[PDB]
Amino acid sequence: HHHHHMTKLWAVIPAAGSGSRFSKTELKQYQYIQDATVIEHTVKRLSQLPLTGYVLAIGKQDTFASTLSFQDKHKAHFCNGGVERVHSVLNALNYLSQIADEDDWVLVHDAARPCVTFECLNTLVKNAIETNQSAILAIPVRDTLKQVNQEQQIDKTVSRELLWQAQTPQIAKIGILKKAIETALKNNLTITDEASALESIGESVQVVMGRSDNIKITYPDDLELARLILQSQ
Amino acid sequence: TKLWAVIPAALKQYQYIQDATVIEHTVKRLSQLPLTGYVLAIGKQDTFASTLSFQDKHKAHFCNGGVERVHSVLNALNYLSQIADEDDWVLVHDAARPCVTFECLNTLVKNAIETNQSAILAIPVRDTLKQVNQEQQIDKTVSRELLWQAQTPQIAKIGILKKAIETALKNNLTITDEASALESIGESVQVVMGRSDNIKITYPDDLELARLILQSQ
Repeated sequence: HHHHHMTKLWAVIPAAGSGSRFSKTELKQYQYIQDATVIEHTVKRLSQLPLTGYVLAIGKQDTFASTLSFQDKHKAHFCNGGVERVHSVLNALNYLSQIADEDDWVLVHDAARPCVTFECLNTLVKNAIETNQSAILAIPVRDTLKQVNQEQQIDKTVSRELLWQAQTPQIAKIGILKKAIETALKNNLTITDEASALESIGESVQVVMGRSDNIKITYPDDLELARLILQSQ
Repeated sequence: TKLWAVIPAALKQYQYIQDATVIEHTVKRLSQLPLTGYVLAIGKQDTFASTLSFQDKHKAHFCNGGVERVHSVLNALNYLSQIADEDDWVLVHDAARPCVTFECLNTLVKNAIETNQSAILAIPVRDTLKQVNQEQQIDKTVSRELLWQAQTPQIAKIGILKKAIETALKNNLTITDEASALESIGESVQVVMGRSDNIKITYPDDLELARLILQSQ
């Protein structure tokens, strides 16, 4: 039986790569916004949900994350990440499988998205739990899409009809998502987000409207903009 | 060679970001270029655009907009054709993109002049794309390979872009942006790196985000 009244929520924050403290480029999730790292902000935001626990899948050489003063640290778990994000997610799901029920829900969320709103989190969770189906935050594509060649010239316009930009969190039941990722990897599929793995095994995934301000800190000015967004929230 | 701007404006553009409307912010940002003039294509019943204090008013022009954005642009190009040379450059820019940076504008203009060819600001697609049905269920993931999100300005010579739009419309070709009209007549269009924060204000909450972007810059 997979449809239950009693529900538990878990969060997973996946990293990619070794996370060595001696790399020349700083990881965006460990840059500071005021007095805490981006990932501390992200954990604090997700912790506004009724989480039973959260799992950070961190690089094998990352000795930094476990030392941080996370919100609700008593709910914090740490496991080994993988080469790619999907591998880190699978590791965390294998970890969760031994401390949680397969029919518990897990929210997989980008470490570098600290500005996702509590309202959006609530709607996503509410939607998934009620429909008993997986869901993601996403927003419609608003820009005209162009296919561009190696010489930076436009080849042609590409239709944007019915296209959405996926955001995170992406929420699904632990056992279902773990099986989706295992199967997709075993079929040598290219997996980008959890939804793409669920889609590969015929699981329905519902889109819940995200926000433009649910930015993934990537570019140089994104740190400051995220600071301003968090301050406005 | 002179530089002109066209803003199809026929509404989020009359929404406020602090003490000015979105379109005023956009005009002020574009006005940092050495423009000879800029043209706002407005609705025939629009008396509001006349109650705005636009940066560099002496260079402001107003013409009738059209049904669709491409018609507003074509109208503005026909207007510009009577005050400018056909080989002058025109930047067509969304009224609802007030956060485009001066650096990006300068790079776009420079690229166009050096290559002697049309160009647009654009950024690579970084998010995973989903095809979504009317019931908000995902159908499938769509490859983002070689895909860029077109932004504005989109820059071309007045005569060439006018002809392109004119050719596409007499031939019933689907047109979206200026790049798509130039595509219809085989003109090459180069992409110039834009910015993720060159947002096109679409939803009410985008006004707040645009406010913060302008401040974050």
